[PDB]
Amino acid sequence: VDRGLASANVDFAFSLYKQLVLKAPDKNVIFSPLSISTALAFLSLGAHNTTLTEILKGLKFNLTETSEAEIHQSFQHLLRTLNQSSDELQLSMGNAMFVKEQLSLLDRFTEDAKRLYGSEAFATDFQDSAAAKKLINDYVKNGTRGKITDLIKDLDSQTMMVLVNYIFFKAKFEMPFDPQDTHQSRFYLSKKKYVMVPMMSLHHLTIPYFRDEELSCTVVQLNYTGNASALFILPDQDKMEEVEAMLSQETLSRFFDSLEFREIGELYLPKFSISRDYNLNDILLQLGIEEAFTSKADLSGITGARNLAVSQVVHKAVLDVFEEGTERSAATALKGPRQ
Amino acid sequence: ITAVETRTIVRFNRPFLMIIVDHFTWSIFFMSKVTNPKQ
Repeated sequence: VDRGLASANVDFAFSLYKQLVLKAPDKNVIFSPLSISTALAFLSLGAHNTTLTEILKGLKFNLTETSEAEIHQSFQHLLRTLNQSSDELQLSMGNAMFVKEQLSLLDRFTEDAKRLYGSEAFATDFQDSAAAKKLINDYVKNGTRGKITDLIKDLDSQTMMVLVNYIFFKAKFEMPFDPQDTHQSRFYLSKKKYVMVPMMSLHHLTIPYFRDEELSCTVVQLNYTGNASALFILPDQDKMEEVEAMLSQETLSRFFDSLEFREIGELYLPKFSISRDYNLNDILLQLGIEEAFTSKADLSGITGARNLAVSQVVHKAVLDVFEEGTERSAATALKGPRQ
Repeated sequence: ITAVETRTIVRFNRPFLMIIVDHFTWSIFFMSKVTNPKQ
């Protein structure tokens, strides 16, 4: 069942990626698949019937092969590894529910949320919209160490509940770039245009490397302290579409299996900080999560009644790359008004 | 300064992908396409 779970995870991430690129070709794409699927999985604890099976199938799980307990046990076990600080490597993740003041929730939902997702629970006065926004935004700001401050832009006075996930990552490169080797260089957006960026560089270093002649791309892994790493994929100019057409678990596995320690004469990587924020309603609908967004929503495992739907799924992610290492943060909010 | 003949240069001066994969679960913690580091 672990391999079925693994296949679902990659499929969800790449299905999501393809929809994001379709909506905004040539724009930066920055997101955390796990932040999104964790929030949706947390929500599904309170979902029933079609609403529930749509959520879990939309996350690409196959319910004929993996049970709901096995899915939630997968999130539980993973989430238990995402709060550690060691050797300049920081990983943090939090889940929380912000619940309308005086609104009562079913014991099984609050128990399950705690046991499987480590969820925290805040009472919230959604009639004071400014203060409720500051509450939720402050929770995410604290969790992401100041990197994500405005997850919630708008909040409806009729909101019954907001479910929130955040993930925070910060590491030092195993072999850091020396800033004396960073220089202003061109970054080619395309054939018609370039932009000046601070280009970091490392000279005469051995790293995991694979040249894929069939996809016209170069794959390297840069290592962080604390046994973390990042896979970087560099398509040849105007071959991004070819790589994107081949994104799959099979391709990803082929990349990792093909990596070799290779001595590299020079490595150039930009120093940069970018962010994106998303309303994921349309894309989640495309992926098949439909009933939860409508009057047909059966979230009665939460409140005991069918008086709750999802109005908005928002996501923000931030990527910071610099000589010493990298910082990545993301957060997901599911807003749920009364119905 | 000095001149050297080298086999391999890796130069991220054009759009690229970064993918953060969990070993055990294959969960994708994070994924990005950088088409413009300045935006």
